[PDB]
Amino acid sequence: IVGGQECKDGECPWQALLINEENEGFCGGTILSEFYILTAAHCLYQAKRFKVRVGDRNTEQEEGGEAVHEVEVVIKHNRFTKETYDFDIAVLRLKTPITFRMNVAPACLPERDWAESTLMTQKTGIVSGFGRTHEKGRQSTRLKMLEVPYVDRNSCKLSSSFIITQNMFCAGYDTKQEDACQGDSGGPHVTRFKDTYFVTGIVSWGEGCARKGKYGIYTKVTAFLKWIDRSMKT
Amino acid sequence: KLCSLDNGDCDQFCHEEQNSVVCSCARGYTLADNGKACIPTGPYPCGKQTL
Ligand SMILES: C[C@@H](C(=O)N1CCOCC1)N1CC[C@H](NS(=O)(=O)c2cc3cc(Cl)ccc3s2)C1=O
Ligand SMILES: [Ca+2]
Repeated sequence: IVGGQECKDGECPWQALLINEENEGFCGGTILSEFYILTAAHCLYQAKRFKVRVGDRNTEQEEGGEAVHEVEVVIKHNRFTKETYDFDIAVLRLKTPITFRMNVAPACLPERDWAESTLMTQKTGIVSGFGRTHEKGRQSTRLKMLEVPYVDRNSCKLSSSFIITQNMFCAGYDTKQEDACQGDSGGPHVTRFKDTYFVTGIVSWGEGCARKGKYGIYTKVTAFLKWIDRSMKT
Repeated sequence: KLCSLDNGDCDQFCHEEQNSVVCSCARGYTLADNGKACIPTGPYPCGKQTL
C-alpha cells in the first residue's frame, strides 16, 4: 500500500498473508470463513509451496494473535488467463479451521444485485496489505489499509494500456500518491455499509503503483458470487 | 423510492417485490423482529472489526 495508514488493533481482522518457505509474504488474501481464504489466481504461480498466516499486524514481533495454516485444496478459476489476468480469482480450503479472536474474523459476502447498486456506488472502498510502500521500496513490516474511491468505468478504460474486462473494476486516484502495490496482490477490497464490511474486490494488477494517469485494477467479486458459493461447498 | 430511498430502511440487503421492500442479512445474521435489523447469531460475526 502506497499512502494510507496502519491498521490499528482489531481494524482489518479479515486480512490473510500467503507465505513461502522463508516465512516470507508474497500475496494477500481475505478470510471468508473458518476453512476458506479468497485470493488472486495469479498468486499461485509465485511460490512452489506456501502456507496462510492470519492475525498478524507487525511481521517483526509476536503480538500473540498470530496463526499459520496449511492449505488442503487450491481452487483456481478454470477460465483464468495469464495474458490479461481475466478471471483472476481462487479460493483456498485449509487443513485446520481458523479460530476467530481479536484481529481474526471473516469479511461478509454480499448478494450480487444489492452490492452492485448499493456498495459499488458508494464513494470509496478499502484495500489493505503488507505490500511495497512505494513502487521501488521494500515490502511493509506493518499491515496497512487505504481508502480508495471507485473510478468511473469509462475513464478507467481510457487510462489503461491493457484490457479491462467485464470481470474487473478500477479504484484509486488519478494523481494523488496513494495506491495498492507489489505484494498486496490477492488481498482484500472491502466496502463499508452501516459498520459492517463486505468483500467487493480482490487486488489484481496495475501499471506500477500510484503513477499519474493510472488506476488500481481489481477482480469484480460480485460477478463471482455463484462460483464462490460452489467452491466453498467441496 | 423503496430500496432507493435510504436502502429501504434495511440494515443489510434490500430487495423489491411487487411494490414492497424485503430486507435480508448475510450468513451468520438473522433478521430482527421488525423485519429490518440484522442480528449476529454467534461471536465473531462476519464484517465486524474485533473489540
Ligand atoms: C500491467 C500489469 C501486468 O503485468 N499485466 C500483464 C497481465 O495482464 C494484466 C496486465 N503489471 C505491471 C507490473 C504489475 N505488477 S505489481 O507490481 O505486482 C502490481 C500489482 C498491482 C495491483 C494494484 Cl490493484 C495496484 C498496483 C499494482 S503494482 C502488474 O500487474
Ligand atoms: Ca506479529
